[PDB]
Amino acid sequence: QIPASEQETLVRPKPLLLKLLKSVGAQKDTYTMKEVLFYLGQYIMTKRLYDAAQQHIVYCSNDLLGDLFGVPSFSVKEHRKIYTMIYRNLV
Amino acid sequence: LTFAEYWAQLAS
Ligand SMILES: *CCn1nnc2c1-c1cc(N(C)C)ccc1-c1nnn(CC*)c1-c1cc([N+](C)(C)C)ccc1-2
Repeated sequence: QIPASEQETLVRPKPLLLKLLKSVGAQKDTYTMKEVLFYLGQYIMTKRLYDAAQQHIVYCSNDLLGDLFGVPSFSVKEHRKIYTMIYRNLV
Repeated sequence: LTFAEYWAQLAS
């Protein structure tokens, strides 16, 4: 798991990340890490960036998510990885 | 698991 204290740490997303979050319904300017993950998940669900056969695999080479995270792909199982890629898109 | 099921684990 990832510690609860880290989950409810307040963060301010960079403009591109914020645009992504709001595009799926987020309304705020600052979020807890948990909230950020919630809306991020919605974005991935809508665009179906996951692999059909192995749905923990996310392909984002041709998506803005890939520009943000700076990777062609990642695993949903790799929680710490995801947190790190978020931490690099914060003001 | 489905994508939703994997992603939901981030909530706990
Ligand atoms: C497979 C997707 N899923 N599974 N459980 C929950 C969700 C979920 C669904 C959706 N949509 C279908 C748009 C959006 C977001 C979620 C979701 N993402 N993270 N979490 C928890 C970490 C959820 C989720 C939250 C909740 N509540 C709000 C009751 C705690 C219930 C079910 C899911």
